[PDB]
Amino acid sequence: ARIAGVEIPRNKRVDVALTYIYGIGKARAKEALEKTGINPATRVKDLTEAEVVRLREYVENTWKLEGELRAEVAANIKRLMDIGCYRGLRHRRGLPVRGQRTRTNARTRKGPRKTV
Amino acid sequence: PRSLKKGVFVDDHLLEKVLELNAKGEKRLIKTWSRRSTIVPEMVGHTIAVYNGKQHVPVYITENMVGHKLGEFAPTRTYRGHG
Amino acid sequence: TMNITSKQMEITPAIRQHVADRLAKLEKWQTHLINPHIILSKEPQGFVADATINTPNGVLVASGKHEDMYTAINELINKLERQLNKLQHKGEARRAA
Amino acid sequence: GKGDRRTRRGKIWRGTYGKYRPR
Amino acid sequence: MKEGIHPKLVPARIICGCGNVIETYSTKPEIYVEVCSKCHPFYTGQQRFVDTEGRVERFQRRYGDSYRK
Amino acid sequence: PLDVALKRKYYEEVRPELIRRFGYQNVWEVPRLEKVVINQGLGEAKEDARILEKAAQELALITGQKPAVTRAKKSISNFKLRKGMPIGLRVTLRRDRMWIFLEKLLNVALPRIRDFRGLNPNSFDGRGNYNLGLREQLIFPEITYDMVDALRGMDIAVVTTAETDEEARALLELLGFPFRK
RNA sequence: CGCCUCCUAAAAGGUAACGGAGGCGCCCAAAGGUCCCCUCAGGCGGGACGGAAAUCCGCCGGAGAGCGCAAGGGUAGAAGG
RNA sequence: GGCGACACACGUGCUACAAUGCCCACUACAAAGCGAUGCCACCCGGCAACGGGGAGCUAAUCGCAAAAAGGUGGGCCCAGUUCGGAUUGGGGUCUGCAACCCGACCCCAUGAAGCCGGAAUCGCUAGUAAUCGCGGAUCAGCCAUGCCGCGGUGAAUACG
Ligand SMILES: [Mg+2]
Ligand SMILES: [Mg+2]
Ligand SMILES: [Mg+2]
Ligand SMILES: [Mg+2]
Ligand SMILES: [Mg+2]
Ligand SMILES: [Mg+2]
Ligand SMILES: [Mg+2]
Ligand SMILES: [Mg+2]
Ligand SMILES: [Mg+2]
Ligand SMILES: [Mg+2]
Ligand SMILES: [Mg+2]
Ligand SMILES: [Mg+2]
Ligand SMILES: [Mg+2]
Ligand SMILES: [Mg+2]
Ligand SMILES: [Mg+2]
Ligand SMILES: [Mg+2]
Ligand SMILES: [Mg+2]
Ligand SMILES: [Mg+2]
Ligand SMILES: [Mg+2]
Ligand SMILES: [Mg+2]
Ligand SMILES: [Mg+2]
Ligand SMILES: [Mg+2]
Ligand SMILES: [Mg+2]
Ligand SMILES: [Mg+2]
Ligand SMILES: [Mg+2]
Ligand SMILES: [Mg+2]
Ligand SMILES: [Mg+2]
Ligand SMILES: [Mg+2]
Ligand SMILES: [Mg+2]
Ligand SMILES: [Mg+2]
Ligand SMILES: [Mg+2]
Ligand SMILES: [Mg+2]
Ligand SMILES: [Mg+2]
Ligand SMILES: [Mg+2]
Ligand SMILES: [Mg+2]
Ligand SMILES: [Mg+2]
Ligand SMILES: [Mg+2]
Ligand SMILES: [Mg+2]
Ligand SMILES: [Mg+2]
Ligand SMILES: [Mg+2]
Ligand SMILES: [Mg+2]
Ligand SMILES: [Mg+2]
Ligand SMILES: [Mg+2]
Ligand SMILES: [Mg+2]
Ligand SMILES: [Mg+2]
Ligand SMILES: [Mg+2]
Ligand SMILES: [Mg+2]
Ligand SMILES: [Zn+2]
Repeated sequence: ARIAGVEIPRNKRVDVALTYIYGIGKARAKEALEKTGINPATRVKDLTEAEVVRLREYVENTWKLEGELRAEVAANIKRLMDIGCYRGLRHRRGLPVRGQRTRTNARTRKGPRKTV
Repeated sequence: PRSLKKGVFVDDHLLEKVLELNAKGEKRLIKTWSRRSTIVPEMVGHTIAVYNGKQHVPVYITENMVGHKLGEFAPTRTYRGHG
Repeated sequence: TMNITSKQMEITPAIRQHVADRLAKLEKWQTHLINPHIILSKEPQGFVADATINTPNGVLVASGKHEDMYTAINELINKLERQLNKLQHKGEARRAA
Repeated sequence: GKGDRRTRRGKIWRGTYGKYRPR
Repeated sequence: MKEGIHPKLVPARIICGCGNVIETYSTKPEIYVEVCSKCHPFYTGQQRFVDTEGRVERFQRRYGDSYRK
Repeated sequence: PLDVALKRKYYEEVRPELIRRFGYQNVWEVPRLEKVVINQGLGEAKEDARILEKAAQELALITGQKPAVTRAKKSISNFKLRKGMPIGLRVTLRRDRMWIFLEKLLNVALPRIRDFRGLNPNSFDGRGNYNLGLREQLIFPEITYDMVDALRGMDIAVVTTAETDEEARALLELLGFPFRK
């Protein structure tokens, strides 16, 4: 459980492996290795222990990540479901939130088909 | 959402009643057909009846619900599932 | 599955269920009834029951008419049965020579 | 593919520009 | 203690990322860890790693005030 | 015995603060540690690949002490449980090994826990003992991602001569146990 | 329809009815001999997955557990592990 | 306010499930159109959507404009992945009196199903099918993946 709590894949490049963390995409992969000056092509198996703790430190003190990011996203959805706004109700039903039609599709939010 | 460069929209006719109540030592139940109007902190604590197309829905306004619109609190479609 | 359209009329779930129970007579032939579709409508002289159904061996298309709507439904079934029994047995006719 | 906004190929599809498709 | 069944405890150095060094006992003579109690945010006061936020919401927004009175 | 930092911290710092805060009239009255009992209730090694020895080699690395098999009291249909089956590992830690394990527990293991918030303040016996449970075993410094296959936790019983929760709360916190509330 | 346990059976033993209730026709190479060690069920509190009940810790708990199988007697100062 | 609802069911489509592929950087080759509260060169601010400057064009002149596939080089290494881009959180832009129901777009993060599809069924005979992009009408904006056109690359097969 190295950085940042996720044992990021070795064998792959550092810019890729960082994306296997909740809160770090491609955009923040380009960012973290620019501040700490690491070749984004170097594999995680070849990080020098200084490079690791350098890359670990900036990553964790700058952005909210894994556990704490999950709590906030939930807490935001929770309060939307608590003030009782329209986006809140759709979370209280599992129904979509961004105005999409529900007469057909919407199977990502609904789940696989419920036969009658 | 609405451009930050412009203002926080309130219909100004609904907004007049908010400040006239704040001064007088509010409040009284405000009937409005303004779903498009933003909640603004001057409104916190009041209760405003919002028209959903059929009825004016009395909604009490709290600290947490300020960035929203009044329509988000008076839903327009009655629905209780199928079956 | 099976769909039922009531064109310019209103019908109850009971009547829709009657149609599904009557279409079940076609299950006799033990062939696949693929997206059967019943259209119900009213002319000035009575009701019109339309139907389109595809099976592994062809399509069934028939139209029933009558003053009484349940009878128009039954006339539709009778025409649909004779079409299905034809699709299922016509190929048998020329086994010899 | 074309449905991916965060790529050039997705921006060509939508008909827009951005960080992943500059002008 | 019975013999031949127990891993021998030896003097051991644990190394955290924050240069912390721990001179304890273990069955590995030298160990590396990513975090220790000398730098963990729950331990080291209210070290709010990233979000020393406050909330920041809700009236916090304040853009702006120009609506009339 | 050995010179270990947690033990030295108990005698030099903790005992005086305890006598202070409670006014003990006898040196033997002040709370102390009796033992730490670790228990992997594996149970997923019922009639399954009962080579839990993988875990035994893990606790023995964690404790320095070869654990002992616990076996089923009775048979249980719904658990697929026949009387006498091997369904756990209990290792009892006293004296120096106890101190060494707690030293790493407080300094290293607990900080590694996912989204750590501190120990449960209400998990006290009612009579002055504490119990915490863990989910993974990569929490401990001796277990590395390489050598471990499946994820298995444990129960940890911290036994104490204090007669009350309050005194045992005082002893543990002063030793460095982090508490959320 | 023979055999075992309880009751009927009238506080020794015995005592009948097509009286009231249950069991046997096996089993165990240890479930046998001896030496050494150990002590239950259950209640409450505490403990990742873990639940009424898996395993762990503490407190109370003389025997209500256990003793291959019926019932009875016996039994931890062991016949139980 | 609704026409945008959502236990379900069918029709038409878009994007895919990857290596004859995906991504990045650089570099070519069209046609038909549209454009004076319109099309906007070029400059500056912002990662960007866009915003502030501001030249040209009643337009074979000026502009939308870059065509994309392709070509060069580099990354990826067969994994639910640098495949896929759904869903949701947060932050912005713009039109508009007003984006809650119910707009498009940008940015960070999230990164679903899907490993080529049962019964059944559609299209296409040559610059066609397939695949690639461009334009227009409607239009403040836009739910257009639709429609009407335009060119690029460019097959397979027909005994009967
Ligand atoms: Mg990630
Ligand atoms: Mg929509
Ligand atoms: Mg909708
Ligand atoms: Mg129907
Ligand atoms: Mg009807
Ligand atoms: Mg007709
Ligand atoms: Mg008949
Ligand atoms: Mg992609
Ligand atoms: Mg010896
Ligand atoms: Mg002493
Ligand atoms: Mg307690
Ligand atoms: Mg105690
Ligand atoms: Mg570890
Ligand atoms: Mg005899
Ligand atoms: Mg007797
Ligand atoms: Mg008697
Ligand atoms: Mg007698
Ligand atoms: Mg006698
Ligand atoms: Mg008899
Ligand atoms: Mg019998
Ligand atoms: Mg034996
Ligand atoms: Mg007990
Ligand atoms: Mg319990
Ligand atoms: Mg539990
Ligand atoms: Mg339990
Ligand atoms: Mg008994
Ligand atoms: Mg029995
Ligand atoms: Mg409307
Ligand atoms: Mg419509
Ligand atoms: Mg239906
Ligand atoms: Mg379907
Ligand atoms: Mg479409
Ligand atoms: Mg389709
Ligand atoms: Mg397609
Ligand atoms: Mg136009
Ligand atoms: Mg995935
Ligand atoms: Mg799958
Ligand atoms: Mg991906
Ligand atoms: Mg959002
Ligand atoms: Mg809207
Ligand atoms: Mg594959
Ligand atoms: Mg394909
Ligand atoms: Mg077929
Ligand atoms: Mg032809
Ligand atoms: Mg393609
Ligand atoms: Mg186009
Ligand atoms: Mg338009
Ligand atoms: Zn540290």
